[PDB]
Amino acid sequence: TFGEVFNATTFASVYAWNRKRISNCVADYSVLYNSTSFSTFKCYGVSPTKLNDLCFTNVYADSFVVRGDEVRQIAPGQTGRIADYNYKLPDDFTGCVIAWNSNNLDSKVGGNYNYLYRLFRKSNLKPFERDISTEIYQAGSTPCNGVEGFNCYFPLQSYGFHPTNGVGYQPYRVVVLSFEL
Amino acid sequence: PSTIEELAKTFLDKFNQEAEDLDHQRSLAAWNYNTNITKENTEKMNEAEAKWSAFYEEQSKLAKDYPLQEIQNFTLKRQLQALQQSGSSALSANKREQLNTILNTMSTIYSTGKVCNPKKPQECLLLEPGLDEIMANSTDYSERLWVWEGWRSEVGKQLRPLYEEYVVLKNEMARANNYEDYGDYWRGDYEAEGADGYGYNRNQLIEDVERTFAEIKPLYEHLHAYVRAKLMNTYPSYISPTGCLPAHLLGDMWGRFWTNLYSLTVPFPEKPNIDVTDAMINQNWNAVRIFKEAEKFFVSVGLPNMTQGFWENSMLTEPTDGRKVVCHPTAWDLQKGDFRIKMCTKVTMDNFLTAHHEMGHIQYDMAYAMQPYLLRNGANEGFHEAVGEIMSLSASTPKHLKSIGLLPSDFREDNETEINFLLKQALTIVGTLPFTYMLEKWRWMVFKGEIPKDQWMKKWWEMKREIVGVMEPVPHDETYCDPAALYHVSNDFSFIRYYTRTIYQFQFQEALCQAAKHEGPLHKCDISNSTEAGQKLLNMLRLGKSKPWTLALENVVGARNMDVRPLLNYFEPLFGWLKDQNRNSFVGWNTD
Ligand SMILES: *[C@@H]1O[C@H](CO)[C@@H](O[C@@H]2O[C@H](CO)[C@@H](O[C@@H]3O[C@H](CO)[C@@H](O)[C@H](O)[C@@H]3O)[C@H](O)[C@H]2NC(C)=O)[C@H](O)[C@H]1NC(C)=O
Ligand SMILES: *[C@@H]1O[C@H](CO)[C@@H](O[C@@H]2O[C@H](CO)[C@@H](O)[C@H](O)[C@H]2NC(C)=O)[C@H](O)[C@H]1NC(C)=O
Ligand SMILES: *[C@@H]1O[C@H](CO)[C@@H](O[C@@H]2O[C@H](CO)[C@@H](O)[C@H](O)[C@H]2NC(C)=O)[C@H](O)[C@H]1NC(C)=O
Ligand SMILES: *[C@@H]1O[C@H](CO)[C@@H](O)[C@H](O)[C@H]1NC(C)=O
Repeated sequence: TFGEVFNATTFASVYAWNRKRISNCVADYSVLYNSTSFSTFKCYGVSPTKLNDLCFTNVYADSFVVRGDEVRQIAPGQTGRIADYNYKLPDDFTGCVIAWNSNNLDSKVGGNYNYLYRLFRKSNLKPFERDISTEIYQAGSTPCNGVEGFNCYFPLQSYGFHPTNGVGYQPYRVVVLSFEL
Repeated sequence: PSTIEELAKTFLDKFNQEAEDLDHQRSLAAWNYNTNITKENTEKMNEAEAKWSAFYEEQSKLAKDYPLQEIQNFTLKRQLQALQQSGSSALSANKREQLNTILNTMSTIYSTGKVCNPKKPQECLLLEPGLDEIMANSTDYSERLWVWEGWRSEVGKQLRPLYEEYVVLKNEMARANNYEDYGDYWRGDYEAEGADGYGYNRNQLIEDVERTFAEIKPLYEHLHAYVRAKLMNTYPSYISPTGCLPAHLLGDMWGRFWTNLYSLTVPFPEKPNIDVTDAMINQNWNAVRIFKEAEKFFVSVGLPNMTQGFWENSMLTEPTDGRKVVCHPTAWDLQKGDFRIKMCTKVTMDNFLTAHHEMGHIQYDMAYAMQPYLLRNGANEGFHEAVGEIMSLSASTPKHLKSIGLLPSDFREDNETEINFLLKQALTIVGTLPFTYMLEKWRWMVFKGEIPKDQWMKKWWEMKREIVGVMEPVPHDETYCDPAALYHVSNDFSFIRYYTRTIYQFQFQEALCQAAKHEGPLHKCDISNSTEAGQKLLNMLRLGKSKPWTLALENVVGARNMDVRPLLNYFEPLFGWLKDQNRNSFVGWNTD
């Protein structure tokens, strides 16, 4: 039933991480957990085999795309730029994280800057917080009048994705499944 | 209430990201021009450069706005200091324009400056692929001579006025930037701010260069006498056994490299030097195989193998398909983890050897990618080709290439050949050490005001005879400007790298060989298959510019400062032979 989310043509950029919830358990993880393509599949607080036996209170599917290098960030107790300012997962996280190379879809010759990411923030995200404010980041004591200048910077910058990139700087999509007990 | 250091760090983070992105984009833009010279691609490469250039200046000013004295993280401080070096925009805007006009004209002259011999004036060859192809294989003194003064007269008169102004502008800039003079500016590059006994001062560099050259001089002299002697049998009327060497005869337009004197100064012409190109050709090798063998070498010591992106994207051979590209070996870091090499290689032993240093570069590039953009380079200008030459040394070992099927098992190199090769190494390697030190000594002194304009040429050549033991056919007055005739001089390029890089390599190779428990002569060491050296080579490869190159080095070779012992030791075998060959003759120059 959630086949549509994974194979969707375009993904939200990480700071506007997408949240989709599912009401029907018609779909199974048989197709998923037994998938060659998934580059990552760390399930926290659960057994990937055991998933088909159970059903849960709330299912939550957040999708977004990041730098290969940065995929390691999406996991409990992880501190980084993405986990501090983009999509922190709470330690007591019970669920499953999934990710796969998305090179062919999201990077074009001459670049695809359309995916973005949040560079500064006055303090860290709360687990699953979503912050999409575009207000200028006033690092300095001098306040910035809504334009970036000395000591105040726009906080959103765009991933540059080219086919030639290194893998770490190559673009893979991510989907995170959250479970309520 | 966030301190100046704190706030500054935040500045950098924003910089690094903006900078990385733009750098990648230039980079790609430049890569398309190179691999595919097209009017459009030219345009696009210049445009993109222009944005990168513009951006850099803007950010540099802002950097200055953070007070360098306030920073406490030296690792931070170093990126900062590096960024906020003002360009040629820390002075008048009306002066700046003048300077760039001078420069563009010089290169301009130098670029297309053709010379014509009296006889067959209409010949008038070009510097690029004309004279140079002569100076290299011409044994006629008259020919060689005319091709020498002509260039030095022609562009000299034009370049002398330009150069003097050039000097005044640059001193105004250095002084602007709290530097004593342009000289001291260039000596910045070797400055270390680690300040924990690892610090380094632009003054110490001069002392250290001079001292080491002092220790090299014995070697140099004996090489010099030997080479003079053999030349005498060739140019018998012009050389004098108790004197210096006339300049034009050194194979190059300047005596930067006595490489081309090998035919003349080979110690044993009977034993051909070992050329493994026929081995490769007859084994139906290709370019790819060459680079693949390289890769193994690095892997065997412990280094990673090359990225998929590297094989995929890189240009490793001249495009069959009528894409005209300039063809020179290059090792690119395109800053997003995309690393590539652009040598349109051809099948020869030399290319094989080359690819091992070009790949050496790449491995460096890869090693410090975790370091931030500003810190993303080798600890000073020497290291990068100091490390990319060291692989060409292990890779050329007869042991090594026997190992990879370079020749028949138990080749048994004899001492006749072994010395024959060593000498060839010395023409290019030791040849240039004096050349180089004397040149940067002239420039340094000029910039400090130690030489008046009317004494320019007189002091330059006086130094050439004294230190390089080279002399000029005709006297040159102050109309002649000769030092500008060298590319790097007249194209505003620092030049002492060549010296320091050359003392670096061997301290390296000696520490790596000493770590791979190699025994016997240093020049037969081959580090292959040794993880011990690899790991310890890496350990410095990773730092990049992040720690004061003095600490960088001391990790590798156990010494905080240049030492020439490994050079002397590498060449010690040829040394003893040279003293013998010069047992019955005079070693030294007499200045006139
Ligand atoms: C680095 O260590 C490796 C590990 O052995 C060396 O590779 C091996 O080198 C030997 C000597 O050239 C080769 O020996 C031959 O092996 C075949 C069996 O495969 C045997 O029939 C022959 O009589 C001969 O002994 C072997 O091909 C080669 N093996 C591999 C996998 O590379 C390598 O030569 C060492 N290099 C250095 C510089 O120490
Ligand atoms: C080399 O460069 C030329 C021009 O810079 C490239 O030509 C372009 O090719 C694309 C693809 O068909 C066209 O859309 C452009 O209009 C062409 N530009 C011009 C002005 O000719 C060419 O493709 C490049 N060749 C390669 C692949 O190296
Ligand atoms: C460089 O060599 C090593 C050899 O071990 C490669 O590492 C593994 O290679 C196998 C290929 O048979 C892969 O299946 C493994 O996945 C590799 N390791 C890892 C951690 O992925 C390495 O991949 C080689 N170079 C390249 C470009 O793959
Ligand atoms: C996406 O499409 C391909 C082809 O239709 C299919 O193999 C794959 O299973 C689809 N999605 C999922 C979630 O499996």
